[PDB]
Amino acid sequence: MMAPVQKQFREFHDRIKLAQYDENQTLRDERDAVLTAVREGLKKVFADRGEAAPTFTPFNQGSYAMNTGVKPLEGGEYDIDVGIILNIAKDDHDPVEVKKWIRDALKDYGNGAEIRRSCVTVFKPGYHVDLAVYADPELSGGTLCIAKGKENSGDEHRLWQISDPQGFQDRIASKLSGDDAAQFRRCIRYLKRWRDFRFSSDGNAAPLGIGLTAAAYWWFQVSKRTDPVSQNVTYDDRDALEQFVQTMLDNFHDTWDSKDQRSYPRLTVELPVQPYNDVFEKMTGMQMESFKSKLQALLNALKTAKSRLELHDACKALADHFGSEFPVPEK
Ligand SMILES: Nc1ncnc2c1ncn2[C@@H]1O[C@H](COP(=O)(O)OP(=O)(O)OP(=O)(O)O)[C@@H](O)[C@H]1O
Ligand SMILES: Nc1ncnc2c1ncn2[C@@H]1O[C@H](COP(=O)(O)OP(=O)(O)OP(=O)(O)O)[C@@H](O)[C@H]1O
Ligand SMILES: [Mg+2]
Ligand SMILES: [Mg+2]
Repeated sequence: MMAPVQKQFREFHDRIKLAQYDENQTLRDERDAVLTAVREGLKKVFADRGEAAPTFTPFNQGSYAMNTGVKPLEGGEYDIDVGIILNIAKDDHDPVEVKKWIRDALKDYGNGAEIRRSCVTVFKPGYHVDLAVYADPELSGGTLCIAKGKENSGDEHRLWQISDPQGFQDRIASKLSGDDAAQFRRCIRYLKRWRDFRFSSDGNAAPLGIGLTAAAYWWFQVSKRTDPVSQNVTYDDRDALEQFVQTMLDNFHDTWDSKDQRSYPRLTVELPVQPYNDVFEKMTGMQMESFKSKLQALLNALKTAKSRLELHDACKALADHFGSEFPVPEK
């Protein structure tokens, strides 16, 4: 019979997983260090304006909130995502200015902050902290809005955009339960490691993380077998990946670009909560074309790894796409 690869996938998962905030004191302390720095820095920033400093409530975001986090490859960075809800009315402030408050509060913290379009990012050895900045729903008419725009942006691109990070997190947590949900999370992690191994450490692959998470929300399906007599359950991560990758490939659509006078294959993945935006929208057509090609190569490898006699060969085919922490037994 063909060599199975489930034990190797579970070993691979053990190597790449990074514990979520609730189980990771190091991440909680690094998060809280950035949060304490912003409180102190705001004291100083606003004593300088004759105004009382604003208060904020933080909340966990991203993969370390959703338990979909992976360890970076050597040289890569961890990504601590957090939301802060300032006690301010959105109609009374420009979003970029509010993010300036936060950046200035984190001037002399670590490697200094940086105002990015959707967050303030502070850099420290081996990780960065992505602070998404929101206005208070109570003071802003009932809705939760994130500060969009950077110092580069014109008036068209400075806005307070409706956002539902807790509804998104709830949907990821609630789609499945128990060991079904564990396999869902494993497969998200496997594809994040594939991202880090086969796409560059620049931001062209920056939307892959959230994109693959939202893709899995729409399209992942469990693969397990239940013995009709013993009721014993075994999971098949290789097959779950094969079905999911094939479904992603099925949803690419050839999309004409009038500027370039050609089509590019594009995968649109809507966020399942507000603002329902295509989380892959920033990827260029040429990057989409490369993404599709690499997903197809991954799919071909997943199929090859089903049909090898030797476990070494099945695992080698997988490690060509998942990298050198995918275990490959000797022949
Ligand atoms: N393009 C986007 N559209 C909507 N929400 C987004 C988008 N990008 C990020 N987010 C929100 O911000 C959170 C943090 O974004 P990030 O890019 O760090 O993804 P992640 O889920 O943490 O995955 P990774 O492990 O790759 O960091 C996301 O989980 C999501 O809630
Ligand atoms: N709705 C969102 N909520 C929270 N974080 C987000 C959201 N959208 C994007 N991000 C995150 O913020 C970081 C950068 O934001 P963005 O995607 O705007 O890139 P940028 O380089 O700041 O802007 P751009 O690339 O458009 O010039 C990424 O990690 C991304 O995942
Ligand atoms: Mg993240
Ligand atoms: Mg991030």
